[PDB]
Amino acid sequence: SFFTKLTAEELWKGALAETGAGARKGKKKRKDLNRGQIIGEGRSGFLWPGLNVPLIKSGVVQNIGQRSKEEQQKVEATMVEQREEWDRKRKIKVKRERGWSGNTWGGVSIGPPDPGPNGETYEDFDTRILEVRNVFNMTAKEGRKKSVRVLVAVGNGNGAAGFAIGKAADRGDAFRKAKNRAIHYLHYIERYEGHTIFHDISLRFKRTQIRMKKQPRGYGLRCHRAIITICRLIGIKDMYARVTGSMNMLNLTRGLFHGLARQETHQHLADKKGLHVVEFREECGPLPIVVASPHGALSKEPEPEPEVPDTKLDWQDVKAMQGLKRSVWFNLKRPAT
Amino acid sequence: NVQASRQESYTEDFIKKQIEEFNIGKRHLANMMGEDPETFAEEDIDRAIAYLFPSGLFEKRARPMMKHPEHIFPKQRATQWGEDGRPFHFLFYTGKQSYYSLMHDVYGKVMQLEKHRAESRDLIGSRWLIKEELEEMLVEKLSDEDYAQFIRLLEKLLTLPCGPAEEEFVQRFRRSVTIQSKKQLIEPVQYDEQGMAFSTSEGRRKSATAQAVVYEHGSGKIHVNGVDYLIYFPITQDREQLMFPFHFLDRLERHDVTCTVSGGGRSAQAGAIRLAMARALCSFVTEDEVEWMRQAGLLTPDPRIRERKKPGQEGARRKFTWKKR
Amino acid sequence: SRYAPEFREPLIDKEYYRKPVAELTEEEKYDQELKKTQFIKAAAATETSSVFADPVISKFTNMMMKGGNKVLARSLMAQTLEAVKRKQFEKYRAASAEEQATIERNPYRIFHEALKNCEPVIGLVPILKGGHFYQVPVPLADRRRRFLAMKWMITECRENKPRRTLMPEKLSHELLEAFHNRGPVIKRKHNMHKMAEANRALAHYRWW
Amino acid sequence: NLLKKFSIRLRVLNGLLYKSLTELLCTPQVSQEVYDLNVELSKVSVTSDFSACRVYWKTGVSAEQNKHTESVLQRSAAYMRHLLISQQTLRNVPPIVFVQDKRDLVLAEVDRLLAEADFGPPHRDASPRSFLLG
Amino acid sequence: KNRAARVRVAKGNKPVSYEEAHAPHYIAHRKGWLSLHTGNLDGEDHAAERTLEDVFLRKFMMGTFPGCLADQIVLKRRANQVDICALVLRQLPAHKFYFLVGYSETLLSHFYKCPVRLHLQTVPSKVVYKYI
RNA sequence: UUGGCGGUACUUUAUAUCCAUCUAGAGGAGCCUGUUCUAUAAUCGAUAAACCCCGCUCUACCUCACCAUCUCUUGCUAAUUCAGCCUAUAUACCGCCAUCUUCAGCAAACCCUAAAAAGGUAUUAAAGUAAGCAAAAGAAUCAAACAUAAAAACGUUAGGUCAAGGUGUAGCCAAUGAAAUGGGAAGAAAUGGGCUACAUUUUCUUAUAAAAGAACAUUACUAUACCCUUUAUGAAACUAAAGGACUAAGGAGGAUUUAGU
Ligand SMILES: [K+]
Ligand SMILES: [Mg+2]
Ligand SMILES: [Mg+2]
Ligand SMILES: [Mg+2]
Ligand SMILES: [Mg+2]
Ligand SMILES: [Mg+2]
Ligand SMILES: [Mg+2]
Ligand SMILES: [Mg+2]
Ligand SMILES: [Mg+2]
Ligand SMILES: [Mg+2]
Ligand SMILES: [Mg+2]
Repeated sequence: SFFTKLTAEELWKGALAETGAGARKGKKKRKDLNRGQIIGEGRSGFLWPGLNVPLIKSGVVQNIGQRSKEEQQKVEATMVEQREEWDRKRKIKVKRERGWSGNTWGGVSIGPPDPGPNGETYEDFDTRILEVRNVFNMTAKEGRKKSVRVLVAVGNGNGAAGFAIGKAADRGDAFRKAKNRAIHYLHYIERYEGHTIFHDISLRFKRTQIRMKKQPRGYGLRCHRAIITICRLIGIKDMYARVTGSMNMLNLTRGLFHGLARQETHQHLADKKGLHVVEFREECGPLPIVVASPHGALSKEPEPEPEVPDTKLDWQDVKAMQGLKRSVWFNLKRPAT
Repeated sequence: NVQASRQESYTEDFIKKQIEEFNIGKRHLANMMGEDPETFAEEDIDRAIAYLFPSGLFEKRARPMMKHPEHIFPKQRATQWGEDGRPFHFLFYTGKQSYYSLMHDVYGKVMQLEKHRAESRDLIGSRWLIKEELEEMLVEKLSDEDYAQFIRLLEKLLTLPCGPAEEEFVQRFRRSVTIQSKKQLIEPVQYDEQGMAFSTSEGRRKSATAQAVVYEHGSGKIHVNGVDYLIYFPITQDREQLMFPFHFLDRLERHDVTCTVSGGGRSAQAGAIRLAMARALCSFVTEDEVEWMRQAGLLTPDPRIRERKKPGQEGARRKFTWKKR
Repeated sequence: SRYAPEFREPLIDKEYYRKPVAELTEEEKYDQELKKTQFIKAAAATETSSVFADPVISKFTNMMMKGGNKVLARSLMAQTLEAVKRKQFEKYRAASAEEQATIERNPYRIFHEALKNCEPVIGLVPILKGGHFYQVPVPLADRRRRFLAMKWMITECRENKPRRTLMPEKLSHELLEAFHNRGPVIKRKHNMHKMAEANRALAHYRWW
Repeated sequence: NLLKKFSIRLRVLNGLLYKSLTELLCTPQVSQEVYDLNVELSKVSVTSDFSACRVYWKTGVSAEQNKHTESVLQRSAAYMRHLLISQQTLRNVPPIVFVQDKRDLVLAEVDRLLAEADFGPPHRDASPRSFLLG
Repeated sequence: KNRAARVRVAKGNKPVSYEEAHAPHYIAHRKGWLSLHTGNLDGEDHAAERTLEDVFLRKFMMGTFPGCLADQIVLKRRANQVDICALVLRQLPAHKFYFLVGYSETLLSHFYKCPVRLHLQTVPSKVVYKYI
């Protein structure tokens, strides 16, 4: 009967069975059947002037007509091809880049942060993921509620970078919250000549030790995969780092920014001590290179040079220079970073 | 960042355009109804809209309206700073510039009265404005703690010596208390062709309705529906109910009543007459007596009426038996 | 209720309103002035200023009424008073001058003094402790004590009477027999008191 | 440091707790105020779980006297629990709660009325797989 | 819980229209009736026939204007005239509406033997009363 | 660090409710009706609270989905190797609901934290904020109130319903489909609900619930049963009503339970 026929929305609602007792506490896919239908087109192949064909053709007011059996079979086959092509389009997708692995979110770009209150675009900033946790708690809504905690980092590759944590029930929301929060906590990291840190940095943040080293050009980033991601956002091109103790991602991000943002530039050192800062490169011979001169008054008392320094040395650093064999894993051939 | 539409807020440019369309709307609505645009008013507009767009929706907020933008649009949506971004009021950054600007003025008045140095009941039968009324004057949302603090400050002002300026100020926040006098409204005293005085009043008990016609001078002859009262009311309790109004005022055998009761049963018809007689007898008694009648229940209509039966249960309150488990 | 809680019970005392203003206690005087700005409930159909209206007798009528048959219940009470007045007139006329003095012929005074004679001071409420039903002596309020006297009368007459006798003839014979402190209702009162004396020691087991 | 620092069996526990708390309230050991209240104890009822301990004290006629007695008794109930653990009456004692018992007033009432009575004559969603594809 | 004609709450992202937002108990209070005939008035006949004709007229207009209806249609019967008032989205070209109006009117006048007119108000997009 | 339940039995709390108080009932007899059981060749579903005069505001045929027997094979439609299908899964669902419930919560987007597994209050105020959903308000019961209706989010019970209808998956197409005829029975049985009576505040008669005249224990009260007639509906009386007699039991109903402010 014509009176027992229901609309498409109600037919798919029942068939999909998305809202149900099984679905909530524990595959059918929806389709649109009006996608390719052109108003005025039927199986019989009639041609309706003003609906599915031109109302006037070559100055002639058209009249009703019907397509031949051969012509209609072509049109039916053509639509079948277009439907089959549409299915192929659904399968096709533009592959985006993986991160540190193929099934992990760490290292994956998610674009720039959203515009600001007064149209402050951040197209020059890139966002990278560092950790994605799917944690479940115990709330009455589901008995065991769902939560997604996302740590992200942002940077323009020109010295400005920041990190934030975003939490939500949906992963997409946790990305937006973290991504837009980090733009409000931008550290500025001082780079020596735009490619490396000004000096060696050793620090302990909670139980995570980081040990960074200043390196010459062309050395590349030989660091923990998370440090490489952040260093690219900061703009550091050449550095070495070692991480020991706990590998907590948050302590490494907090510890990294803590150490990189508390480093002393050469210009600062000249002012603190009042002396010239001179540089000696082995590829330039004995030529002294003046990299920073005190802003105010140059002193005349030479800095005390002890016969034997009391510096606290790391066994790991010294061990190499003592002739001790390194591990089989050290200084392996790796892709360019 | 959600699909829910962004907060819809109105600028001064927007409301200004909404007031030009309303002004042009009136000139058209006036031309439709054949009235003069100059004199056309808010009252005529509302009447015209009701004729041209008849709606029988019970809730009147859902009916068609052509009102002035000030009424419909929330008033607390006006620009609070200029082009250069400098707010207009020095207390803008408090978030309650109007509440605190008022608390600033009242605290300054209090200080001058206390520094500079009779009965305080200049106004009687008045109340402090309720929070809803205050929020309207300030045009900003207030909390319950904010209202309590404002009243305590206004009270302190009254305690102190108050010049005529202060009395006018506190008057702004004093609203006349409703004077609903529960005093019976005496009926007129008409005159018959014979010239005798008589008053009439209606009464309703359950589904019964009565229309009594008490006469100032009589021997106690009560006629119900053109019949005597001993005949019409063979039950003793029904006659006693007719005796209650007169017996109370010691006026038995002094009035002649003619009643017409239609509807209800025997008891409901006697009660309907009792109220109708008590209300008509008011015109022939002193005001002190009328209050004595009101305080004995003789002048209050009885609101008790049969309640509807409910679906799924035997009666109005009776429930179907809870089947033995 | 269809009356909001602000409504006041009506006062239908004729003399109270007509008393001189000075004769009224200031507490009563205050209530009158307060009531002028308040709402009063309409008087009930059975509430009148009649001088013959007795609240106790009106209450006894309602406790005999069945299914809203007030005419029949009032008729039974009216016939009862008449049956008691006619029974005392017979005895009064058939008695010597000395006996005539004591005989009481007012039915309203025989009814009130009869009921009062059937009111129990103490009561027994049935409780369960330790898997058995232990009742305990209780002190009865003025309302519970009055209700029990009326209920016991309306129950002796309704049940323990011959099939052909009528309630105006059984109730009259019980009000008069109770009025002399010899009826069965009085015995019911004695039993209730007697049971309490037996259980006086075990009053401890009350929690209310 | 300091700021951070600061059937048959129930019959035996109910009776003994009553036997001991009566002694604590017969002297100023708890407090002089508690001594002056001259409080009497109807009974002690310990719950089955032992979460709390009910102490029924014979209420009086005056509401003001009872309201004051309640406040003073409750404030000292925590200290009273300490005294029973310290004297080694019971190793573990539940939080003592003080409950009223107005039966004593009723008990006197019955005798008065009874005497006057007339007896009468005798995974895929979580993973980036969907995202990476596009 | 009552499930009848209620668009249930989502998480603030479902755009319901004025008609959809209001549950049945607001009928005659906040929202009116989509069909207005004299067949349900007291002592009037042919309620069954008017109700059946409406059901068909609603299914016919949906199919004839598929995906072009912004809201439910409003049916107005005066004398023997039937009037169909529909809010239609501006998806189709203008001339296509002139065809569907001429077709749907003529077809429905020869099916129910009454004068039928179609009144179309075009909206730029569905009007959202609230987001639920 | 949280969530839970354990014996949360403790203090306040319920409000026609847990006990108490009050009124009329149920529990006994007779019937009416649903269910279970027995049972029949002979539906199905509901079946603790939240089933049991339930889907049915309604089964003599029809209704009908059941059973026996006989018959039809492109078998409702414009077309279709198609029509049709009350065939299985309500544990695939839509739809419409029960329930806690007139319970009070559900809370998106922002902001803050010496890192956050989470938390975010102080009013003589100390980091929270500006918006929704429910409640409230509003409207209905045709003045006014009150009351009653209606309203009551998210979850709980894979709660109920493939047999209102639609529908996913699987199954039948000379049969699990279509049609015709005749049947779909009963109780030394249990139980739920309703109805009537058991009487004197009653029975009958006239009025009318006023009053009066009679009856008033062996059939006086008391049969909506069985049986006997007439009548209404219908093609069909197997139905209903009205009389007629026949009249049996019942004498106010154990523990226990229902409703009412
Ligand atoms: K369902
Ligand atoms: Mg892989
Ligand atoms: Mg009833
Ligand atoms: Mg089932
Ligand atoms: Mg049949
Ligand atoms: Mg058949
Ligand atoms: Mg079949
Ligand atoms: Mg209202
Ligand atoms: Mg509401
Ligand atoms: Mg078959
Ligand atoms: Mg016939």
